[PDB]
Amino acid sequence: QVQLQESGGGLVQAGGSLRLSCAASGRTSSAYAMGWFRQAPGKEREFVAGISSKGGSTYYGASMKGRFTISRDNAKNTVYLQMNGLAPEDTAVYYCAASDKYNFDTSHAGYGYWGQGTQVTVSS
Amino acid sequence: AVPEIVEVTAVNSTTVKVTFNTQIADVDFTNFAIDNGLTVTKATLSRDKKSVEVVVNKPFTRNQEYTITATGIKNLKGETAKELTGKFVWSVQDAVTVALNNSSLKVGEESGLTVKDQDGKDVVGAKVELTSSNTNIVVVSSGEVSVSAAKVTAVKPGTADVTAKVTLPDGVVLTNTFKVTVTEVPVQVQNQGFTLVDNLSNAPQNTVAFNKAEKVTSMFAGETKTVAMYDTKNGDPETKPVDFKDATVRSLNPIIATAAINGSELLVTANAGQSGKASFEVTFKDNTKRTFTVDVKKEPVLQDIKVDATSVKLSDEAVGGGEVEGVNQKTIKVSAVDQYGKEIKFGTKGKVTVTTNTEGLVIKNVNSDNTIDFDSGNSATDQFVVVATKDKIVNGKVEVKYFKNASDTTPTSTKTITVNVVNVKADATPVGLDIVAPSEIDVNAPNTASTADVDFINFESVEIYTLDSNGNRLKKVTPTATTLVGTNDYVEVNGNVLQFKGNDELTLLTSSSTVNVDVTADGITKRIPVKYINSASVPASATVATSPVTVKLNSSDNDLTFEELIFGVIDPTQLVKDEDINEFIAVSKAAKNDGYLYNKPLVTVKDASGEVIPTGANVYGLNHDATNGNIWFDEEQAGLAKKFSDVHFDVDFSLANVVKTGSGTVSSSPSLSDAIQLTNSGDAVSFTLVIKSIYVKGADKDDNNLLAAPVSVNVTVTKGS
Ligand SMILES: [Ca+2]
Ligand SMILES: [Ca+2]
Ligand SMILES: [Ca+2]
Ligand SMILES: [Ca+2]
Repeated sequence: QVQLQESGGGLVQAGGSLRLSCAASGRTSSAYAMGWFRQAPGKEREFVAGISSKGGSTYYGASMKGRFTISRDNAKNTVYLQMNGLAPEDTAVYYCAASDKYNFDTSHAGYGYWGQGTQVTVSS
Repeated sequence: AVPEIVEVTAVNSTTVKVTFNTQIADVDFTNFAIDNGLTVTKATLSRDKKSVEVVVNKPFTRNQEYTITATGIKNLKGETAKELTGKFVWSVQDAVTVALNNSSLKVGEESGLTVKDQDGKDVVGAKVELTSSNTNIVVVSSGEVSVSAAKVTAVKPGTADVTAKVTLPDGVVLTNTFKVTVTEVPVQVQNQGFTLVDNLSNAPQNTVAFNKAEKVTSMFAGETKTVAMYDTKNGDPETKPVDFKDATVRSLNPIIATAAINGSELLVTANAGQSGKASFEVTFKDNTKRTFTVDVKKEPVLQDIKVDATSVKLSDEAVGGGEVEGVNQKTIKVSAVDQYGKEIKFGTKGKVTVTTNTEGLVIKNVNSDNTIDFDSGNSATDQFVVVATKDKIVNGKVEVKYFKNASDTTPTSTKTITVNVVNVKADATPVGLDIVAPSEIDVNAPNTASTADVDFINFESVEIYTLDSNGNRLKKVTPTATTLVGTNDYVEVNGNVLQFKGNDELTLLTSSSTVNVDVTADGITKRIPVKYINSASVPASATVATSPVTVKLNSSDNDLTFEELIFGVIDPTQLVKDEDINEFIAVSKAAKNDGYLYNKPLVTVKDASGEVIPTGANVYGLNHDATNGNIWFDEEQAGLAKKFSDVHFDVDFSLANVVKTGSGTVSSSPSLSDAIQLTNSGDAVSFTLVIKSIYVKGADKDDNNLLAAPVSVNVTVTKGS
């Protein structure tokens, strides 16, 4: 059992930079691999990036690394999605997810816990 | 106050202590007599003038009642009493047992002691003094404590003796020593989806095996290792390690370690004399990227020594003379260790000296300059002996000093060993034993990684020592007899060996208890307690789902056995198969019905600790051609040095409320292997199962029943159109 809370959503202009954060609460919650998903309007939900429980390992969806960077602060038990060089196709609900296991899984079914999403909207 | 006989105790097979009301006048053999053909050889008043040790010509028969007669006993300083009569038997009739509850601990765990009388109840007001041979490893309550308050605490991995000296309310002292083993709680490695391996051939077969095993994400400077990495897809474990064909790797801390892709294999190389976290980035054909981090460790280098004892208690001499291990000397092991605490050949760089300032202690097996050379540096271990000097009763200490460089004037570290020499008499009467037996036998010992647990005890192999009335050691002896007290369903004694009977205790034992064993050595019998356990995870209890079951057969199929109904029909369309080993390893996450074609299984089985044992479609390694779920372990039982009798269940059940529709049929009284038969669509059979026993196949339906109470289940079986 774990709980996840996202922050740092909002409006940004094309070419700009935003950071999302997700804090994990629980009992052996430190021990949870975590990841980020997104659903753009008109599109199916898709995997962005994921991280191991102590930040030794990360993985990314096709072509996502660069535009996106995942990292973690172990003391704060929070995970961060850094978005650089944004464009209108990044307008989306970004969701935080967490998992019992870490095995480079890029599908919903590899993750058993979800936060509720934050909206990121990118102008021109 | 006129001489009367208060106590008469057979202290060994040729010696009896007679205790009186008052102090008495000096006495010899002429003062005592004994019936049943025995004659008195000698009679010696104690310094307490309160008792007399009387030795008889010939050993007492076990369980024979004798009568001592005392003539002419004078009191304090005046008057002589009439004839005194005292009966006694030589057997361990009302023995008190002293037991360490748990002698294999993990770091942090603790164990109590248990002291019980002949009726198996705790001895009220019993006290105990514990002492540890090695407090780096095991630590104990200080001083003298109540038995129920007493604690042995695990501190570091390894080994220790724990002497327990117990004082009963009536003043009797029982002394025994326990063998304690502390094992490590292994450190939780961050899971990074890989493990480092010599070659890919010895890697885990799939993602499920990988998550089950220990992972290695460390390596030493100077090595190369192959990366075994494991993915899941849509939640489903993959069936082989990741393939790095056409991938490219970037080394992010190339000063520390480097990575290269050679066909399918990714190989990390750690540079000489480097250390720290080195990371890598992998890019695949498909434009996915991942990183991961390997810990590089300095090469192992001699760092310190370790000694296998912190305190030693010695007798000043041995009865019969000589230098006897365990009585008047003690061998001490010294090990050389690296920076990670592992054994490492000793160099010639440094030196170790062994010294004492204490007059009366003698150090042997040491060079003339007090050093010990470790087979001239080739060995990781060495040894020395400490010996008491006869009738020099001093307590002091021995110092074991490590010098980084042989030429250093100050040591780098010092380990201390306290040594206490107690006085014993050259002709002391032996009155008890110290039998240093392991506390516990486990039927699963051969399958546990630990090499310290045993499934039997051979009492000809255990150190046994005779003790004087002070509880100090006199002599090393070997056993004359060993016998079980009572009977027991799981263990027995054959000759001098306590062991499991052999009637499938590995699969069937789900309880634990303690047995007592009478051991005779040197004309003294001592009762010693031994616990038996079974740490195997085997079925201990089972539960049957109660809600009605409806099965709808496909129009293609006719038959369902009772084994299929109860335990389930395997559906491979819902399971993940490792083609390399031709076995199932998981239920797909997309599975519509937990891996089962018709209804889900009715039975849930647990082990003695209350944990659910995976059954049926959840059995890792289930064969590709399995058709039903009546299974609780891998058919070939991979991994076990000692196997279970049977990895299936049997069931005792009855059939009620049979109603047949059309051509549907079923036997009035089926076995597990009989079938419901439906020929045409619209054929049906309905009925109620009354399950009465569930048990491991081949065991006994009553004695090994896993089900607490019978249960009824309504079932309907129809065929689709
Ligand atoms: Ca495989
Ligand atoms: Ca002496
Ligand atoms: Ca073992
Ligand atoms: Ca198998």
